[PDB]
Amino acid sequence: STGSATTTPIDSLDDAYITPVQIGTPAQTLNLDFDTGSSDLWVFSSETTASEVDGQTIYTPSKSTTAKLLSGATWSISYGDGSSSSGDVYTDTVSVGGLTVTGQAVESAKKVSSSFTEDSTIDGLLGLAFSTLNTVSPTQQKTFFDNAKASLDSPVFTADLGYHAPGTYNFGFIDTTAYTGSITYTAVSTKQGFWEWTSTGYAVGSGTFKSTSIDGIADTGTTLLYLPATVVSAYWAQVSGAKSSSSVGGYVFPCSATLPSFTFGVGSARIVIPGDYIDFGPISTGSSSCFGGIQSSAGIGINIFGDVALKAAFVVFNGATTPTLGFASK
Ligand SMILES: NCCN1CCOCC1
Repeated sequence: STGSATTTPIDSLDDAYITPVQIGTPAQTLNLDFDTGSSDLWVFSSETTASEVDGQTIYTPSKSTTAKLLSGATWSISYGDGSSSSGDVYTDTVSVGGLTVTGQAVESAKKVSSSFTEDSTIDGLLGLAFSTLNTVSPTQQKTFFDNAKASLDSPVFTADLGYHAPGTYNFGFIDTTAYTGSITYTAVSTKQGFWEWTSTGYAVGSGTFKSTSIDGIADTGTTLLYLPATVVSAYWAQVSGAKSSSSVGGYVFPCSATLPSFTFGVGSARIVIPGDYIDFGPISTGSSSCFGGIQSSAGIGINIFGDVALKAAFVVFNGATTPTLGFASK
Protein backbone atom coordinates (compact mmCIF):
# COMPACT_ATOMS: atom_id res chain seq x y z
CA SER A 1 0.00 0.00 0.00
CA THR A 2 0.91 3.73 -0.28
CA GLY A 3 -0.31 7.13 1.04
CA SER A 4 0.00 10.68 -0.32
CA ALA A 5 -0.98 13.88 1.50
CA THR A 6 -0.51 17.59 0.83
CA THR A 7 1.36 19.54 3.51
CA THR A 8 0.91 23.33 3.73
CA PRO A 9 2.70 26.16 5.58
CA ILE A 10 0.57 27.51 8.44
CA ASP A 11 1.53 31.11 7.67
CA SER A 12 3.44 33.44 5.29
CA LEU A 13 6.77 32.53 6.98
CA ASP A 14 6.47 28.67 6.81
CA ASP A 15 6.68 28.66 10.64
CA ALA A 16 5.28 25.06 10.53
CA TYR A 17 3.54 22.68 8.05
CA ILE A 18 0.08 21.03 8.53
CA THR A 19 -1.19 17.88 6.82
CA PRO A 20 -4.77 16.58 7.09
CA VAL A 21 -5.27 13.29 8.93
CA GLN A 22 -8.54 11.34 9.20
CA ILE A 23 -9.09 9.78 12.60
CA GLY A 24 -11.93 7.51 13.64
CA THR A 25 -15.26 6.33 12.25
CA PRO A 26 -16.81 8.43 10.80
CA ALA A 27 -13.70 10.34 9.76
CA GLN A 28 -12.73 13.35 11.91
CA THR A 29 -10.16 15.34 9.87
CA LEU A 30 -7.52 17.20 11.91
CA ASN A 31 -4.55 19.11 10.49
CA LEU A 32 -1.42 17.77 12.18
CA ASP A 33 2.22 18.84 12.30
CA PHE A 34 4.18 15.83 10.95
CA ASP A 35 7.21 15.70 13.22
CA THR A 36 10.28 13.56 12.35
CA GLY A 37 11.86 14.71 15.67
CA SER A 38 9.21 13.09 17.96
CA SER A 39 7.15 9.86 18.15
CA ASP A 40 3.73 10.61 19.62
CA LEU A 41 0.59 11.02 17.53
CA TRP A 42 -1.31 13.48 19.74
CA VAL A 43 -4.35 15.64 19.15
CA PHE A 44 -6.45 18.47 20.59
CA SER A 45 -9.63 16.80 21.82
CA SER A 46 -13.06 16.95 23.55
CA GLU A 47 -11.01 16.29 26.81
CA THR A 48 -8.62 19.27 26.47
CA THR A 49 -9.16 22.01 29.09
CA ALA A 50 -11.57 24.63 27.63
CA SER A 51 -9.21 27.56 28.26
CA GLU A 52 -6.37 25.73 26.42
CA VAL A 53 -8.32 25.43 23.12
CA ASP A 54 -8.27 28.49 20.84
CA GLY A 55 -9.60 27.72 17.35
CA GLN A 56 -8.18 24.20 16.86
CA THR A 57 -10.30 21.31 15.53
CA ILE A 58 -10.75 18.65 18.24
CA TYR A 59 -10.94 14.83 18.18
CA THR A 60 -13.98 13.46 20.06
CA PRO A 61 -13.25 9.79 20.75
CA SER A 62 -16.85 9.19 21.99
CA LYS A 63 -18.23 9.86 18.49
CA SER A 64 -15.82 7.34 16.89
CA THR A 65 -17.35 3.84 16.75
CA THR A 66 -13.81 2.35 16.35
CA ALA A 67 -12.16 4.33 19.24
CA LYS A 68 -11.08 2.11 22.13
CA LEU A 69 -9.68 3.59 25.39
CA LEU A 70 -6.25 2.07 25.98
CA SER A 71 -6.73 1.08 29.65
CA GLY A 72 -4.48 2.87 32.12
CA ALA A 73 -2.31 4.48 29.44
CA THR A 74 -1.18 8.09 29.71
CA TRP A 75 1.28 10.23 27.72
CA SER A 76 3.27 13.38 28.58
CA ILE A 77 5.75 15.13 26.30
CA SER A 78 8.15 18.09 26.57
CA TYR A 79 9.72 19.48 23.45
CA GLY A 80 13.08 21.23 22.92
CA ASP A 81 11.17 24.50 22.44
CA GLY A 82 9.65 24.39 25.97
CA SER A 83 6.18 23.39 24.84
CA SER A 84 4.37 20.44 26.37
CA SER A 85 1.20 18.35 26.15
CA SER A 86 -0.24 15.31 28.03
CA GLY A 87 -3.41 13.17 28.35
CA ASP A 88 -4.91 9.69 27.85
CA VAL A 89 -4.79 7.17 24.96
CA TYR A 90 -7.19 5.71 22.47
CA THR A 91 -6.63 3.20 19.70
CA ASP A 92 -8.41 4.19 16.49
CA THR A 93 -8.28 4.04 12.69
CA VAL A 94 -6.01 6.71 11.23
CA SER A 95 -5.52 7.53 7.54
CA VAL A 96 -3.07 9.79 5.69
CA GLY A 97 -3.76 10.41 2.02
CA GLY A 98 -5.50 7.05 1.57
CA LEU A 99 -3.09 4.95 3.67
CA THR A 100 -4.93 3.45 6.65
CA VAL A 101 -3.70 2.04 10.00
CA THR A 102 -6.20 0.27 12.29
CA GLY A 103 -5.46 0.28 16.01
CA GLN A 104 -3.15 3.29 15.87
CA ALA A 105 -2.58 4.91 19.33
CA VAL A 106 -4.18 8.36 19.24
CA GLU A 107 -2.96 10.30 22.24
CA SER A 108 -5.81 12.54 23.34
CA ALA A 109 -4.75 15.77 25.09
CA LYS A 110 -6.15 16.79 28.46
CA LYS A 111 -3.52 19.58 28.85
CA VAL A 112 -1.54 21.60 26.28
CA SER A 113 0.99 24.41 27.03
CA SER A 114 0.28 28.00 25.81
CA SER A 115 2.54 27.62 22.74
CA PHE A 116 0.07 24.98 21.38
CA THR A 117 -3.01 26.99 22.39
CA GLU A 118 -1.83 30.11 20.43
CA ASP A 119 -1.36 28.17 17.13
CA SER A 120 -5.00 27.79 16.03
CA THR A 121 -3.97 26.02 12.78
CA ILE A 122 -2.13 23.10 14.43
CA ASP A 123 -4.56 20.43 15.79
CA GLY A 124 -1.79 18.17 17.13
CA LEU A 125 1.37 16.35 16.07
CA LEU A 126 2.08 13.15 14.13
CA GLY A 127 5.41 11.75 15.27
CA LEU A 128 7.61 10.18 12.59
CA ALA A 129 10.87 9.66 14.61
CA PHE A 130 11.72 6.09 15.98
CA SER A 131 9.07 4.48 18.27
CA THR A 132 11.67 4.20 21.06
CA LEU A 133 10.89 7.87 21.94
CA ASN A 134 7.12 7.30 22.37
CA THR A 135 5.99 8.62 25.74
CA VAL A 136 2.98 6.33 26.29
CA SER A 137 3.22 4.69 29.67
CA PRO A 138 3.16 1.98 30.99
CA THR A 139 3.09 0.37 27.52
CA GLN A 140 4.94 2.31 24.76
CA GLN A 141 3.11 2.68 21.44
CA LYS A 142 4.40 2.58 17.82
CA THR A 143 4.35 5.48 15.32
CA PHE A 144 1.90 5.65 12.33
CA PHE A 145 4.88 4.92 10.04
CA ASP A 146 5.94 1.94 12.16
CA ASN A 147 2.38 0.55 12.14
CA ALA A 148 2.06 0.86 8.33
CA LYS A 149 5.62 -0.25 7.32
CA ALA A 150 4.82 -3.93 6.78
CA SER A 151 1.83 -3.04 4.55
CA LEU A 152 3.79 -0.34 2.59
CA ASP A 153 5.15 -1.10 -0.91
CA SER A 154 8.59 0.07 0.26
CA PRO A 155 9.50 0.87 3.93
CA VAL A 156 9.88 4.62 3.33
CA PHE A 157 8.28 8.00 3.77
CA THR A 158 9.25 11.17 1.93
CA ALA A 159 9.14 14.80 2.97
CA ASP A 160 8.84 17.41 0.17
CA LEU A 161 8.16 20.71 2.02
CA GLY A 162 7.37 23.78 0.00
CA TYR A 163 8.85 27.26 0.24
CA HIS A 164 5.82 29.58 0.55
CA ALA A 165 3.82 26.83 -1.20
CA PRO A 166 2.19 23.43 -0.67
CA GLY A 167 4.21 20.24 -0.55
CA THR A 168 3.83 16.51 -0.10
CA TYR A 169 4.35 13.66 2.42
CA ASN A 170 4.35 10.26 0.65
CA PHE A 171 4.37 6.87 2.35
CA GLY A 172 5.41 3.60 0.77
CA PHE A 173 7.01 5.04 -2.37
CA ILE A 174 9.52 7.46 -3.96
CA ASP A 175 8.08 9.93 -6.48
CA THR A 176 10.86 10.01 -9.11
CA THR A 177 9.34 13.15 -10.67
CA ALA A 178 9.58 15.19 -7.38
CA TYR A 179 13.35 15.80 -7.55
CA THR A 180 16.23 16.58 -9.96
CA GLY A 181 19.49 14.58 -10.29
CA SER A 182 19.88 11.63 -7.91
CA ILE A 183 19.05 10.88 -4.27
CA THR A 184 22.27 10.59 -2.16
CA TYR A 185 21.77 8.28 0.83
CA THR A 186 23.63 8.76 4.08
CA ALA A 187 24.02 6.68 7.31
CA VAL A 188 21.65 7.10 10.28
CA SER A 189 22.13 6.58 13.98
CA THR A 190 18.98 5.68 15.86
CA LYS A 191 20.71 5.56 19.31
CA GLN A 192 19.03 8.82 20.42
CA GLY A 193 15.76 7.76 18.61
CA PHE A 194 16.08 10.44 15.91
CA TRP A 195 16.89 10.43 12.17
CA GLU A 196 20.41 11.44 13.13
CA TRP A 197 22.94 11.79 10.33
CA THR A 198 26.28 13.50 9.62
CA SER A 199 26.49 16.36 7.12
CA THR A 200 29.85 16.48 5.29
CA GLY A 201 30.15 20.28 5.50
CA TYR A 202 28.87 23.64 4.36
CA ALA A 203 29.30 26.78 2.22
CA VAL A 204 28.06 30.38 2.60
CA GLY A 205 26.75 31.84 -0.68
CA SER A 206 29.32 31.37 -3.49
CA GLY A 207 32.15 30.80 -0.92
CA THR A 208 34.48 27.79 -0.85
CA PHE A 209 32.93 24.63 0.63
CA LYS A 210 34.20 23.68 4.10
CA SER A 211 34.61 19.88 4.67
CA THR A 212 33.57 19.31 8.29
CA SER A 213 31.45 16.71 10.06
CA ILE A 214 28.21 18.13 11.40
CA ASP A 215 26.12 15.56 13.31
CA GLY A 216 22.45 16.55 13.41
CA ILE A 217 18.83 15.39 13.01
CA ALA A 218 16.45 15.68 10.05
CA ASP A 219 13.58 17.34 11.94
CA THR A 220 10.42 18.45 10.09
CA GLY A 221 8.94 19.59 13.45
CA THR A 222 11.64 22.24 13.95
CA THR A 223 11.20 25.37 11.85
CA LEU A 224 14.76 26.74 11.68
CA LEU A 225 18.24 25.38 10.88
CA TYR A 226 20.30 25.03 14.14
CA LEU A 227 24.04 24.61 13.57
CA PRO A 228 27.36 25.06 15.53
CA ALA A 229 28.25 28.62 16.53
CA THR A 230 31.40 28.62 14.34
CA VAL A 231 29.23 27.77 11.28
CA VAL A 232 26.39 30.21 12.10
CA SER A 233 28.90 33.03 12.81
CA ALA A 234 30.57 32.43 9.39
CA TYR A 235 27.11 32.74 7.73
CA TRP A 236 25.92 35.92 9.50
CA ALA A 237 29.37 37.54 9.01
CA GLN A 238 28.42 37.77 5.28
CA VAL A 239 25.24 39.77 6.02
CA SER A 240 25.88 43.50 6.48
CA GLY A 241 24.39 44.73 9.80
CA ALA A 242 23.68 41.21 11.11
CA LYS A 243 24.25 40.62 14.80
CA SER A 244 23.40 38.16 17.59
CA SER A 245 20.82 39.70 19.90
CA SER A 246 20.33 38.41 23.46
CA SER A 247 17.00 40.30 23.79
CA VAL A 248 15.51 38.73 20.61
CA GLY A 249 17.25 35.39 21.37
CA GLY A 250 19.20 34.94 18.16
CA TYR A 251 20.77 36.44 15.05
CA VAL A 252 18.84 39.33 13.53
CA PHE A 253 19.59 41.24 10.30
CA PRO A 254 18.25 44.34 8.44
CA CYS A 255 14.95 43.47 6.64
CA SER A 256 16.26 45.29 3.48
CA ALA A 257 19.11 42.70 3.15
CA THR A 258 19.26 40.07 0.40
CA LEU A 259 20.65 36.99 2.17
CA PRO A 260 23.35 34.66 0.86
CA SER A 261 22.41 31.02 0.24
CA PHE A 262 23.58 28.20 2.56
CA THR A 263 24.86 24.86 1.23
CA PHE A 264 25.03 21.67 3.33
CA GLY A 265 26.75 18.42 2.27
CA VAL A 266 25.12 14.99 1.96
CA GLY A 267 28.12 12.78 1.17
CA SER A 268 29.67 14.15 -2.04
CA ALA A 269 26.32 15.88 -2.93
CA ARG A 270 25.24 19.44 -2.03
CA ILE A 271 21.85 20.88 -1.04
CA VAL A 272 21.58 24.66 -1.63
CA ILE A 273 19.20 26.64 0.63
CA PRO A 274 18.34 29.88 -1.18
CA GLY A 275 18.83 33.07 0.88
CA ASP A 276 15.10 33.96 0.93
CA TYR A 277 14.44 30.69 2.87
CA ILE A 278 16.56 32.12 5.74
CA ASP A 279 14.48 35.34 6.14
CA PHE A 280 11.86 34.99 8.93
CA GLY A 281 10.51 38.56 8.70
CA PRO A 282 10.27 41.36 11.24
CA ILE A 283 11.32 40.46 14.85
CA SER A 284 8.22 42.35 16.05
CA THR A 285 5.29 43.82 14.10
CA GLY A 286 6.47 46.87 12.12
CA SER A 287 10.17 46.39 12.86
CA SER A 288 12.82 46.82 10.16
CA SER A 289 14.96 44.13 11.98
CA CYS A 290 14.33 40.62 10.73
CA PHE A 291 14.76 37.19 12.33
CA GLY A 292 17.34 34.80 10.88
CA GLY A 293 16.56 31.25 9.76
CA ILE A 294 20.06 29.97 10.70
CA GLN A 295 20.61 29.94 14.48
CA SER A 296 23.18 28.52 16.92
CA SER A 297 22.55 25.10 18.46
CA ALA A 298 24.97 25.93 21.41
CA GLY A 299 22.09 26.10 23.95
CA ILE A 300 20.36 22.96 22.50
CA GLY A 301 22.96 20.18 22.65
CA ILE A 302 22.15 18.87 19.15
CA ASN A 303 22.33 20.28 15.60
CA ILE A 304 18.89 20.41 13.94
CA PHE A 305 18.29 20.21 10.23
CA GLY A 306 14.77 21.69 10.47
CA ASP A 307 12.29 22.93 7.79
CA VAL A 308 14.70 25.71 6.61
CA ALA A 309 17.09 22.98 5.36
CA LEU A 310 14.61 20.19 4.54
CA LYS A 311 12.38 22.43 2.33
CA ALA A 312 15.36 22.99 -0.03
CA ALA A 313 15.48 19.19 -0.61
CA PHE A 314 13.43 16.07 -1.49
CA VAL A 315 13.96 13.97 1.65
CA VAL A 316 13.59 10.19 1.96
CA PHE A 317 13.26 8.66 5.42
CA ASN A 318 14.24 5.06 4.67
CA GLY A 319 12.88 2.75 7.37
CA ALA A 320 14.69 -0.31 5.96
CA THR A 321 16.24 -2.93 8.47
CA THR A 322 19.15 -0.48 8.78
CA PRO A 323 17.56 2.99 8.36
CA THR A 324 19.19 5.71 6.16
CA LEU A 325 18.30 9.23 4.94
CA GLY A 326 18.07 10.28 1.30
CA PHE A 327 18.48 13.83 -0.02
CA ALA A 328 18.08 15.15 -3.52
CA SER A 329 17.81 18.63 -4.97
CA LYS A 330 14.36 19.58 -6.36
N1 LIG B 1 3.15 29.33 19.31
C1 LIG B 1 4.56 29.58 19.06
C2 LIG B 1 5.18 28.48 18.16
N2 LIG B 1 4.64 28.26 17.02
C3 LIG B 1 5.32 27.17 16.47
C4 LIG B 1 4.91 26.86 15.01
O1 LIG B 1 4.90 28.02 14.24
C5 LIG B 1 4.14 29.09 14.73
C6 LIG B 1 4.55 29.41 16.19
